[PDB]
Amino acid sequence: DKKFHGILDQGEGVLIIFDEPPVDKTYEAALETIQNMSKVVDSLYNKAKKLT
Amino acid sequence: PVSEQQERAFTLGLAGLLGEGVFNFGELLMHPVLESLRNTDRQWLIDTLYAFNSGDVDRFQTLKSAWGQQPDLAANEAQLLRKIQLLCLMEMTFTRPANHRQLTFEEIAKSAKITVNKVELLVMKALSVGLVRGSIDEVDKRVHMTWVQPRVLDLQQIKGMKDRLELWCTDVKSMELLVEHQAQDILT
Amino acid sequence: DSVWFLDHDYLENMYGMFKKVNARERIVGWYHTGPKLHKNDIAINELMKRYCPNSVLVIIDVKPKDLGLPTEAYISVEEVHDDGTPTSKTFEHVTSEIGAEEAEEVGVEHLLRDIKDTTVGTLSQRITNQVHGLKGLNSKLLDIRTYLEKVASGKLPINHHIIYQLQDVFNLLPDASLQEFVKAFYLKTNDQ
Amino acid sequence: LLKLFTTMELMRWSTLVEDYGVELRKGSSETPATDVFSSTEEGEKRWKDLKNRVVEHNIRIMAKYYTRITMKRMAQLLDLSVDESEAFLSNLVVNKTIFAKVDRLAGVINFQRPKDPNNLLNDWSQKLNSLMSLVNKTTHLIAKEEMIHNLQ
Amino acid sequence: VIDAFRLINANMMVLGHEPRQTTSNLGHLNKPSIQALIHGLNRHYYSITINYRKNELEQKMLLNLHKKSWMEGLTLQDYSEHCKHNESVVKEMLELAKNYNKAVEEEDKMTPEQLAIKNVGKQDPKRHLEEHVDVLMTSNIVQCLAAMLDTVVFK
Repeated sequence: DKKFHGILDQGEGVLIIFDEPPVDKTYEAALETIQNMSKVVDSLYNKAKKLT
Repeated sequence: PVSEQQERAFTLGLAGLLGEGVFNFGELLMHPVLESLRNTDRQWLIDTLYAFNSGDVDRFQTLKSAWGQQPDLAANEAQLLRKIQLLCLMEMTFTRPANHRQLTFEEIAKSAKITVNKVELLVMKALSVGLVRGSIDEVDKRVHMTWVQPRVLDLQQIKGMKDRLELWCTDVKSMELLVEHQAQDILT
Repeated sequence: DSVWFLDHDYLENMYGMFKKVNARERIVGWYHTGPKLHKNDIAINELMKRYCPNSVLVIIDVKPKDLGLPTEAYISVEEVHDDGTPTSKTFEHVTSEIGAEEAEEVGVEHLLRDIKDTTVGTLSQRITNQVHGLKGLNSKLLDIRTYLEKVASGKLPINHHIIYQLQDVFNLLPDASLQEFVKAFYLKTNDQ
Repeated sequence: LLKLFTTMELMRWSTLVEDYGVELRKGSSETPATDVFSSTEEGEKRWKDLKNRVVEHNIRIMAKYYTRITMKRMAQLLDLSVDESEAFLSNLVVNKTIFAKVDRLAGVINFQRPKDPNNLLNDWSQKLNSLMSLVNKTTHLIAKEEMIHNLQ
Repeated sequence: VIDAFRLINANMMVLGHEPRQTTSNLGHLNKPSIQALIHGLNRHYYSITINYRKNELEQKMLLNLHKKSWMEGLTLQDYSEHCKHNESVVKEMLELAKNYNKAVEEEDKMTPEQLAIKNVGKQDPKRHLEEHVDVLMTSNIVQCLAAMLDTVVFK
C-alpha cells in the first residue's frame, strides 16, 4: 500500500524503513528529455522521405 | 626588579598550562624572559611548556614533582591531561596537508600516550567547549577536523604554512594553462 | 618620505564648495596614491581626522595590486603583536566593492563594448572570467610566501589575522564528485 | 549545580546524584517561602524526575558532536541499559528534540541526516565560497606589513 | 542630446560668424523637438560639434576591474541545485514539446519559422527548447570545470 514507505524483511525478521537516498532527480530529467525526442524522431523521418 | 620578574614569570607559566584558551605556548618560549633568566623553579617551568606543545604524556610525566609543588597543577590534573592530548591532535592535523585533516582515534591515542577510551571522551569535551570543531564518526573511528584554531607561534610553524603555499603555486600554474587552452579561438 | 608637502587649510575650503556641484560630495577624507602603505602616511592620517569628520584613508593606485580594483580601504588600528615585539600601530584593511549612481552608469554602458571580466554573450565569454579568477589567485600566493620567510628570519610582528586566514583554507578539506547535465540538443540542431 | 548543568561537556548521572546530594539536596533556609529542592514532599519526586532530564541532555550534546556513534558506546555515556537506550531514542525522535536512527540490534546510532554522496559535495561548495573571500582580503595586509622592518 | 553651441548676438549675425563655426570641423546640428530646433537656431544659437578622446588608461578605469567579479567564475554552486535545475529546465521543454511534435511533421518547404507557426507553435519551438538547455548547460559545465580544478589545487 506504501502506507509507511519501508520494506519488510521476512528472511531476517526485521522491518527496515527506507532512508532518504541520493537524488533520483538526475535520472528523471534524462528520462523526460529522451521520451520527448522519441516522439519528435517519428515526425522528423516522415518529411525526410522526400530527399530519398 | 630582578626578583619580581622571577615571581610573576612562575605564575604566568602555571596559568598557561591550566589554559583552555592558550594556544600561544610557542610565544612563551619565543619571549626572552623565560629562557634567558633561569632559577631552579624556572628550570622546570620552561620544560612543562615544552611537554604541552609536544603533547606526549611521556615527556610531561617526568616533570611530575612539580604537580605536587603548586596546588594549581595538582588540583586540575584532569584539564592538564586533556590539554596535552588536544594540542598533539592539533599538531597532527596541521603537519598533514589539505588532503586529510582526518586522524583516527588510534593515531590520536598514540600521540597523547593516554588510553583509547579516555581519549574519546577528552576529544568530545574539547568539541563541546568549541576549541576544536569537526565530527566524530565512531564507525570509522576518526575525528575529521572541519576546523582548527590558530596554532602556537614558533618558527617551525611559520615554515609549515610555506609547504602548502609553495605546492599551490605549481598546481595553479599547470591548471591555468588548461583553462586558457579550452576554446582559445573564441574569448571574444 | 619624511619630507613632503601638504596644504591642510585646502581640505577645509574644498568641503563647502563641492556641496553646490552635488549634494553627495562632501569631505569624506583623503586619497593616497601608492605604492605601499608607509609609516609616513600615519602622520597625515592623524591630522586628517580633525579636518574631516573622521576621515577614511583609501589608496588608489594607477595599476592594480591584484587584478581587480586598484583601491584598498583602511582604518587605523592598534593591536598587540607578540613574538618579542611590542604593541604595534598598523593599518587594517577593509574589503572594497564597486558601485555607481544612475548618471555614471549611462555614459559607461554606451561607451563600453570592450571585452571586460565577462560581458556575457556566449559560453566562451564565461571561460575568460574563469581564467581571470585563477590568475588572480596566483598573484596573492606569491606575496604571502615571500613574507612568511621575512617573519621567520626578522621576527617581524605577527598579525593574528594573517596566520588565522591562511590556516582556514587548509582545514576546510576539499571534496568534489558526481556531476552531470542534459543532452537534449541533438534532436534540435538536427531539426534545423 | 549551576556549573554542570551550564556546560555542554559530558556528565555522568551517578557523579551528579552524589555531588548534588551532599550540598544541594539538604536545602536549609530560614525563609518559609522557599525550602523546596528535594527537602520538601514534592521535592522527592523532583529528584526522581532528574534521572530522565540528565540523560536526555547527554543525547542532545552527543547529537551535535558525533555524527555516528556505536551503540555500545552511547549506553555507557548516557548511563542507561542497551534496551533502555534504544527505546529512549525512539520516543525522543517521534517527539522531535533529536534525530537518531536506532538499530534495535545494538548496531549503530546515526545522528546524521540520511547519507548521500551528493550531500557532502554541497557542503564543500559553501566552504569554497567562503575560502575565496578570505584569500582576497589577506593580500592587502601583506603590502603594509612588508614595508616595515623597524618594528621587528 | 548634448550639443556644443555658440552665442548669436546682433553683432555676430551681421559678421557672419555662424558659417564660420561649421568650418574647421565635422559639423553638427541638433535634433530634439521641432519647436526647440527652429526657435533655437534663429534667436538662441548656432550649433557645432563635440567629438570624444579618452585614453587607454581612462578606458581601463572606466571598465571597473573588480576582484569578486572574476572570482565567481571559479566559485562552485550546489550539486543539488544543478540537479534541481536540470529537472526544472526539462519541464519548460515539455510544454514546447507538444507544439514541437506537431511542427516537425511537415516542414517540407522553405523558411523554418513559417512551417513551425503553420503546423502549430508560435515563432520557433526549436529555439525555445534550445535556450532552455543552454542556460543550464552553461552553469553546470563551468561549475564542473571549476570543481575538479579547485579540489586538486587546494589539496
